[PDB]
Amino acid sequence: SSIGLAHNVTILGSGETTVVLGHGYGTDQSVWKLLVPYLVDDYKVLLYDHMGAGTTNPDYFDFDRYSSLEGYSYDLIAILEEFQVSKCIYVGHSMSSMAAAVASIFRPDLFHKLVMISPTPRLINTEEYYGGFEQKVMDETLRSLDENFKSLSLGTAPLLLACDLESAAMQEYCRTLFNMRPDIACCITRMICGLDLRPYLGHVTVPCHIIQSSNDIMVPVAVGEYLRKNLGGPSVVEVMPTEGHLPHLSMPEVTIPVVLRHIRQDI
Ligand SMILES: [Mg+2]
Ligand SMILES: [Mg+2]
Repeated sequence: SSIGLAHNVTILGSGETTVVLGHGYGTDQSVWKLLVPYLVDDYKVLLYDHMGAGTTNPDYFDFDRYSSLEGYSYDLIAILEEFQVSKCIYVGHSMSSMAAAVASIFRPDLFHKLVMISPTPRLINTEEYYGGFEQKVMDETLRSLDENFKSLSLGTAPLLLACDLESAAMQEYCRTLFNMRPDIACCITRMICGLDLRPYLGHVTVPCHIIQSSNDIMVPVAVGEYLRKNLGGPSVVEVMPTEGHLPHLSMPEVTIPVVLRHIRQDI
């Protein structure tokens, strides 16, 4: 399988229903290592690495394909078809779940529901939409980017994860963050910050479980309610007693039981 190897696909567990696990920026499928053992006896589990992750071949990273989020959506579709999966339960962190939302638009037959950890359709504020970052504030960061990539990559990590440099979560996050090729991570960073999925949320019809931290510098709690009001299908919002943008990594004791509930229960 050329597509399975390029994305380091792993298949665990068994069952009529498949849980697909998609990771966020700067991580890979190993971020799910504490959730997977609670799924394998009741579901088949599919794990894949998004293109551009440190565990994938840099040469495969097409800068135009992955300058728009649906480039990732098409990869997900190709993986699901290759491994004979339909009507899956997709669990995704951050733009991975947004890539699966758009994937569900193209191929509703591939998704039974979406469990979304810290999703946002747009980071930039406008006159009606508070994404958490003013245009001027975001612009004077992206110009920094490759000239000061190390400082931005690591310097924003403690605020993003909301945990210490000595913590295991920060250590594990930086382990995978530091393996990305800088020009790939700048391209992906520039796509996420420039993303505006708001015009298309009404065409997402698959049920969506929106899981949030009560304090996420990247996702204001109102962004979750915005998603819920603008998705075209059913949705539920759960704001966890967590902080940081990667609560499945930094606070698994709270987050994993929440994720399992939304995996097991339908809206
Ligand atoms: Mg071959
Ligand atoms: Mg992300």
